[PDB]
Amino acid sequence: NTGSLVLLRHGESDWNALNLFTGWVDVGLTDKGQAEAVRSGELIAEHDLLPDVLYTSLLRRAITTAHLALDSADRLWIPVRRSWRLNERHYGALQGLDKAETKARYGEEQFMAWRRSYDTPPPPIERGSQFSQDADPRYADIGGGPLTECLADVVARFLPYFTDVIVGDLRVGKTVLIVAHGNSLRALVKHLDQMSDDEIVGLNIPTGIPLRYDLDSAMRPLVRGGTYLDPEAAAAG
Amino acid sequence: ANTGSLVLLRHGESDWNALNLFTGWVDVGLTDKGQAEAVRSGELIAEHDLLPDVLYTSLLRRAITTAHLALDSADRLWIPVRRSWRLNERHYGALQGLDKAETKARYGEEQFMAWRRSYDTPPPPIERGSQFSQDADPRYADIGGGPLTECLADVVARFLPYFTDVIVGDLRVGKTVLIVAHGNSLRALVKHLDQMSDDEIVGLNIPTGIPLRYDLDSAMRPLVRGGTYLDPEAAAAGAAAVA
Amino acid sequence: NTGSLVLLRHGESDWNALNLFTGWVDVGLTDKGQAEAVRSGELIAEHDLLPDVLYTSLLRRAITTAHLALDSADRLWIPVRRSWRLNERHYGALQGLDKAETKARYGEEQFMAWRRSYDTPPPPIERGSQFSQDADPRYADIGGGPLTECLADVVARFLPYFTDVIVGDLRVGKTVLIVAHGNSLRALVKHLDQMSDDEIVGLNIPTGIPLRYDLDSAMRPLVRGGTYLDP
Amino acid sequence: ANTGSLVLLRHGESDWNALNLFTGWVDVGLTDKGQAEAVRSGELIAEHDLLPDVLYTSLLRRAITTAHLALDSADRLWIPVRRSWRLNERHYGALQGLDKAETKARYGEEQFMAWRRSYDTPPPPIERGSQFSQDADPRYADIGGGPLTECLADVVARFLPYFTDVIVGDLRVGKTVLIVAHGNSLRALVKHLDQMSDDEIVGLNIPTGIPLRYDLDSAMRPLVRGGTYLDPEAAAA
Repeated sequence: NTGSLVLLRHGESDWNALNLFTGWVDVGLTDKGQAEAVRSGELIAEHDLLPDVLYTSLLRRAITTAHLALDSADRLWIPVRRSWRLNERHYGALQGLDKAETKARYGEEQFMAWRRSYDTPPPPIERGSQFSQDADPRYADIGGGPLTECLADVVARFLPYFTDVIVGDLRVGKTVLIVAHGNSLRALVKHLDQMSDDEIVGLNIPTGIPLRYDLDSAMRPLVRGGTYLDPEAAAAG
Repeated sequence: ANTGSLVLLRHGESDWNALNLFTGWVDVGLTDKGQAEAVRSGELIAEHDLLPDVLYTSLLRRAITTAHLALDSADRLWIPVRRSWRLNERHYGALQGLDKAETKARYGEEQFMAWRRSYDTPPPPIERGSQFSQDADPRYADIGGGPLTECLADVVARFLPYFTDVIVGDLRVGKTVLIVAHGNSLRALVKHLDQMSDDEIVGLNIPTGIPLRYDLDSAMRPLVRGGTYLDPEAAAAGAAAVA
Repeated sequence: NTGSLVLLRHGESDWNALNLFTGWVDVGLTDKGQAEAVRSGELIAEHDLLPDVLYTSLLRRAITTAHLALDSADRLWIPVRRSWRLNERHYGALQGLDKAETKARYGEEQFMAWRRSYDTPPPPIERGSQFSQDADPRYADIGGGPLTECLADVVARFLPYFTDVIVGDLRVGKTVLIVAHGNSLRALVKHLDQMSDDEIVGLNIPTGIPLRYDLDSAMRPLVRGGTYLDP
Repeated sequence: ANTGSLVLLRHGESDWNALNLFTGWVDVGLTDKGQAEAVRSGELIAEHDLLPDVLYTSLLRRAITTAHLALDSADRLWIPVRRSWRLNERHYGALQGLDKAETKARYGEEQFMAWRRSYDTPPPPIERGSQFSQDADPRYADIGGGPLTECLADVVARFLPYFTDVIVGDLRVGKTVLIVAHGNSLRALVKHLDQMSDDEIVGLNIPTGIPLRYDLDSAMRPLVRGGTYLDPEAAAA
């Protein structure tokens, strides 16, 4: 068997609650976000999808979600690997700004572009500014990381991790759990279902509902778009 | 590189500590108070700028969650982690799941203290397949389901290969290593670091919640015999508090 | 402090002897190529630079070079990791061709652009052809791999391996040996010395002579262009 | 077809084998005869459709070079490799660097035989810092220089941890594993797999340069006790 691949997007963070652009800013989960993660773990267990290995980003809202999920699934003991390549998109100079206030100041057109352009990133964040990560030691091996990203950049930096590290696990039949972010999971779905640049821009992935991919020998999905474990909950839009 | 700092951390109160039951490999959770201890452990590591570069744990949720909580308060959640059965608590054999007092009453003082601490005599073997046995748990599949009981000598034998072949090389290249584990496995490590006698380690008590820093030389010999607790006062009192 | 980085480009292959474009074709070293690897090892040992870890490509001419070098340096026992990201540039449909046939097939203008461009790859090789690698199981996790590459493509797929794996070793003080290929090492030098797209394409890297890069905390060369270990 | 195949290979003639010297951890190389054995072993592997997915060796060049030549012939040079002292030949203590005559001279005939086939009695410890001692070799730093002598019981004891915690996991996910090592370390492994007595394993011969195949069940139990050589006709010679 090619192993099952389970994707999970973390739930509500503190900055989600404040309605701020977060990006690589390392904020925590709200109480609700923590409760969602626990249920995530129940769903996984309820559908007989116990992971053999866990992949996360370097961001605590994904790492804690993963912890809580595995705790509820009774699989805390399994191996885990973490990579910046699973991080959320870097939001550049938007990091720390209010979304509502931003939409107003620049309008819906610039807003939507910033949020949803595939090829065009926001302005670069200022090095060593309050909400920049360029001085964080976790990014020293990449020279502090990018100053901004668009989804096309996420795709480019995510995919090497997937092919070089995770695919190997699936190939030998392991069930893989990936806990990460809207943009990095959108990047992976774009690759798995071989989606176009404009098709991927309309893709929404809901929080806290595990998404199961059943792959073939070629790492090709058996079911395009995968299968959510709670379709009606997924279905909130 | 100059040799990395080694940090040892014993988890706090579990649900079975609270019910006074022998635990061993039974995979019980933490009490609210054991969780609070772990958060505090993290603060101490940070206030003493001992930020870890890598984490090692057992396969037991009370250590794993202790680790998560400490790294979160130390803001080092993102570091790599490795887990191994070789860091597990001593297996308590047929004592797993039984009340310590009730067991003391029935078997006697001397037998009770021999089981808990006798360096070379383990408790009686657990029944394969029984309610508090781990022998059929997949996580121990590659070791044939594991031992049915253990003495400290047993823990020392199965713990050290992991220390020398995995953790030491981290220390050698200068990484700050955090090990979050259990009473007997950490006592097994301390026995080895400080080259303690069988007789001496039986008396050693390691307090919960308080990180212990070892400063090692190039040959992995401690520069401070017995290491240094980040809260030496608490340490002395936790060393008492035990059980 | 930061570890030393030692770079080694393998010596003569069987196809170099016939002047054939090789790319990912997995051809072996000539006997001269082998002897050059042995000497490479002697030079490393002669300069007291004993590696703590080895990185190679998936191609036998580098793998064997590394084996012979480490043998002669008496550091055979060290950990080794291999990656397609360290492979030679894929030469697309030129793989297996000599110049003549290539200028014949593709004209002199493209022969030139394909030789000196940074951003123009050769034509894609045909899938399942005799000198294609798309069916090799070693490339299964990347869907068989690319069917052609320009230097820019090599830079793009090389650097993730360098930052995410090799720089970590360097940061904790290890001496790192990389045994690879003209263009993969060219890509690395581009990064280390921050060279321009225009300047990198004709950068020369001699075979069989180790190249030592002393770096600072910031992974920046103390010496621009490194130091060749040689008489 | 889920539990992977195990392929064991004992290197051929070393330069000290030619001088009839006790070698142990002394890191001598392969004779011309020895290399040819290696190359032929690789052809045998390929001829039997046994492509390795991963390679395990000792830290001793006679093994590592054997592995390289074998994989070269099988055209699997590119596969991942892991090396460990736990696959090393038995340490021969004070006998390292001695011939039979000089051994019988300073130690006597009575224990020469003892140290020959006693499961449990190691030769004398070698002098630390002496000419054929490895105690100061940096590759054994993490284990304090290593033991100063071994008996086969010792070898069994330090081998098995590596088998259960590293190699079995590969087998479990279906990989074909190639182990290239030495007489006493492969003996340790076969004693385990076929549950050989202490006294049984003393007279077990493993021929040099003939790959030994073990097919295993989920319990890591051989399907065929003793396994299957790839050149049966040559089993002893």
